[PDB]
Amino acid sequence: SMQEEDTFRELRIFLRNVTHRLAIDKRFRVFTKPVDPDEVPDYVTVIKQPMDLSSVISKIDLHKYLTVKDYLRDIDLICSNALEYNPDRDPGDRLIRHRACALRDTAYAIIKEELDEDFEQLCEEIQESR
Ligand SMILES: CC(=O)c1csc(NC(=O)[C@@H](C)[NH3+])n1
Ligand SMILES: [Cl-]
Repeated sequence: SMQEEDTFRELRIFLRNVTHRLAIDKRFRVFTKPVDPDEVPDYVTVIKQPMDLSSVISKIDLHKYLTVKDYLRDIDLICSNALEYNPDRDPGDRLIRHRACALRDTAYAIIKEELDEDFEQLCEEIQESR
């Protein structure tokens, strides 16, 4: 229905706003673009499902997210990929892991404060009906 399309449009506006706030945070720069194979050739082979904030924006605009739960799965993937790719004790790896956890924690905190639970429930019920 048109009311349901309005609901998903509001969801997309909300998700673009959250994503923009993450993307402008200097700590999260490493997560804003796909990994360049010229700089890191072994990435594309170790990480089977890459994800980054630019790809998240593209997915919002392609209407790939019908709930915040599905968006958070991709935030979780950005973080889990970073932990997997940077598992060593060396400070470069530890810095990226700390930033990855901060990205995840920040996204969840914004959503806890700003997502209305009944709005998310409505999205989930529309999604389940299709
Ligand atoms: C997106 C991501 O997790 C990423 C990009 S480079 C990197 N790791 C390093 O640069 C190590 C070698 N210090 N991780
Ligand atoms: Cl840096």
